Amino acid sequence: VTAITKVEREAVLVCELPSFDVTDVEFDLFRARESTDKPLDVAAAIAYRLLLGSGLPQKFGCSDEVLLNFILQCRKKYRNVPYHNFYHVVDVCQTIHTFLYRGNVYEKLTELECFVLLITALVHDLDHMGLNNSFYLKTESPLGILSSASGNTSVLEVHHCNLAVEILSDPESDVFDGLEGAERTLAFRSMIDCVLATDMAKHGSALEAFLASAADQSSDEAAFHRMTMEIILKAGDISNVTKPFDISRQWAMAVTEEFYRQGDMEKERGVEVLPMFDRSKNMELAKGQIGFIDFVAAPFFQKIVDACLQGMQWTVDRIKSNRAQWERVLETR
Ligand SMILES: COc1ccc(C2=NN(C3CCCCCC3)C(=O)[C@@H]3CC=CC[C@H]23)cc1OCCCCOc1ccc(-c2nnn[nH]2)cc1
Ligand SMILES: [Mg+2]
Ligand SMILES: [Zn+2]
Repeated sequence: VTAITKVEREAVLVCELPSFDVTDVEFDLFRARESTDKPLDVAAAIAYRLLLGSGLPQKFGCSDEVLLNFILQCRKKYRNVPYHNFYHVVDVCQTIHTFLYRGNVYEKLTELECFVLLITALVHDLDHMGLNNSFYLKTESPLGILSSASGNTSVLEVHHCNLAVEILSDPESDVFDGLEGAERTLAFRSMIDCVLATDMAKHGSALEAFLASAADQSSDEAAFHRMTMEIILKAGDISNVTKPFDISRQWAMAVTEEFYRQGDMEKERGVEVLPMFDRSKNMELAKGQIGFIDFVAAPFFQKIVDACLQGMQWTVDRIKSNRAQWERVLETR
């Protein structure tokens, strides 16, 4: 991979983010992106500020310049798609920062694990093309064939890990270059385990494992830590419904458009198009959000908060408030 330039770094470093608190649970990334005509630079500056503010990179021998180079190498591998773009991963990083520090989940993890989770957020969807794992398998695309042949159906998640490893193989963008031995190994393994756990086909089993470990006072400590990391990255990845309504709605619009684009390509290839991906089904945004709330997000957040993560109660409260607001949209239609 080609080295990040001085000029690229400077375009991020000029962004001052006046009037934003990147640590706040009501921080608004959409407003941040509308605040200037260089939203990719503002997004990178948000990630840079979150990581320096944690005080963690400093502790692990990662210089300011190596951090910024890493952020920019991640940025170059995100595509111009409606949802799974650079803004999604910065949002996940910011959201995880709030879970760790506003929700006090940092108390369950080492400082290194906190640092790994914040970094992992930025790599977890590298080179996403706006198509899900199912698309690659149904169309027998080359990447799908490779996944089936090699025995792992998490087509995208393995791909994301490959590209993360590539970025980290150059010292100038290796945020773990200050580590060695077991610490270095833990950093890479925990990052990869977390990325692999973001495949939604593994949602129920990842949640059940975490819950069983949290309930067991004799759970293996290293295993509990690892599952806690996995669960936090998953939480960030389905956190759009835990945000103030207008932010939540803007994420819902972006993800719907990305799904519809997949369905349009699936039609053209003559493969199965699920209702959720079909433009001509006209499905209402409100009903889709209520369904995602009721069947995925509300139970996930309630269960993890009740099991262990009491400081994250606000997520459950905001989901409830958003559900009531979508119900008002239906009531008044
Ligand atoms: C802003 O709103 C979203 C944000 C993210 C998503 C995602 N979605 N998903 C999948 C989508 C297909 C199967 C359902 C599981 C979630 C991803 O993999 C994406 C990649 C990784 C993390 C979550 C992302 C979806 C978002 O809205 C989707 C709204 C449409 C309705 O959704 C429902 C979802 C399940 C039910 C259901 N009923 N019974 N059991 N389950 C009913 C309705
Ligand atoms: Mg993903
Ligand atoms: Zn994601």
